Amino acid sequence: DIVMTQSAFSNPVTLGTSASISCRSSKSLLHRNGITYLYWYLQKPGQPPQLLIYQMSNLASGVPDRFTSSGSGTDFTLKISRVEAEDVGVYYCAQNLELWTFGGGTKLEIKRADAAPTVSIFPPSSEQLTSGGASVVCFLNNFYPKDINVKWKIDGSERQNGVLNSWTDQDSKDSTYSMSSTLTLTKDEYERHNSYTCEATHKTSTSPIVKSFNRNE
Amino acid sequence: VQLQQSGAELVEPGASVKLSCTGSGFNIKVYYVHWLKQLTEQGLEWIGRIDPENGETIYTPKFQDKATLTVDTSSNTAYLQLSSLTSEDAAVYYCVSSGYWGQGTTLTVSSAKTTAPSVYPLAPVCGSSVTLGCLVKGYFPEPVTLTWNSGSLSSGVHTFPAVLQSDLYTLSSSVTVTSSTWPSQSITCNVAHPASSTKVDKKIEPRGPTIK
Repeated sequence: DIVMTQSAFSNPVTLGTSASISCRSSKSLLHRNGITYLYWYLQKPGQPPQLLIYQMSNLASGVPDRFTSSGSGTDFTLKISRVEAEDVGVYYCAQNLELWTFGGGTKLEIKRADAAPTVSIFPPSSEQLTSGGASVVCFLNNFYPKDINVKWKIDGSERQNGVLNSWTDQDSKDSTYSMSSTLTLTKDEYERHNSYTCEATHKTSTSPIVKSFNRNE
Repeated sequence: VQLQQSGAELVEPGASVKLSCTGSGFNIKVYYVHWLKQLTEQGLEWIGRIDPENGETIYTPKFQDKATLTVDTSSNTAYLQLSSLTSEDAAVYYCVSSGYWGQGTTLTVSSAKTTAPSVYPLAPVCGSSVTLGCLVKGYFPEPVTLTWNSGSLSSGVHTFPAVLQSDLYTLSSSVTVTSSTWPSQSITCNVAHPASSTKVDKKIEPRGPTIK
């Protein structure tokens, strides 16, 4: 068999600068006919992998000429002349000399200018309340870098239980991250308190971004 | 040209599954049909291939017994049967032929009950842009597909990965448009949960009527 090894680790690449992704094969990918059977694929979240390069030197149809690959027969690199926002995702090397095998993939992350999150608070829907539930949602949208902290306050008092946080994958257009914070309570528990607040702490400011509503209002 | 794969398969541990890959605008007749496995946040593993002319199969040694590849030229369908399912079999399975990839089937290995999602509109609280949301709560198994205005509304969308708690998933999505656009123009959350055959179109209504 042929094992394809890629480090899943790589440093975030500044937008518009060059990037290199390494791959090694346990046996040569060079065939006696002079062809190197090396493939590169890009996989975006929720999508199947997309072919970038076939047999090391060839671009798949419609693929930008910013992607090239070369190597020794056992050690290769995929070079991105200049990284663009749409390039984010997981890059895989693969070979078809001996059956088909893939590397473990390398996720490309982009470094861009720091951006404060746009914060929006949402009280429970009438439909959820009618069922006896009460989820309070806060979206912390289009920020950079990825690290962010959310703090919930019920009548001025911090609340940690029943909070669920979900981060999006890096945006393919502006290279930012977004996060959704959901505080789930019962309709009864929700109706026992008035003020609901979500505070976002990000490196763009020492002061948190505060979004609040009063259940009575 | 498309290779059709069901979005989800929920099978109890120890049982067997037969995953289907149906050619739509493509005839499974000459090209090898490849199957690949993708575990959560990991690589891609080639399981094997089937020659649809003679039914000859080649497997990766680790899939020799676990996997069985078949093809039905009359039904235009390739199949991947997996035996005695374990938690390690839970993954996304892709079928590939002539360079065409199927959308993948999310295989869940669990004895938990299929549950349709509750779909909640998130209208803003009572500047130049406005953020709307959709909360998709209490479903099982994965996945859910969410679109806004049947996919016509694609810019300014954030769909947050689902989180599992007490046998049920919850996901959300935000959409940001110009303040002048909504509520003047309709904004609808379209949620599909293939495992339960649920399709819900939820319109975002302003919390307070436009008249006050």
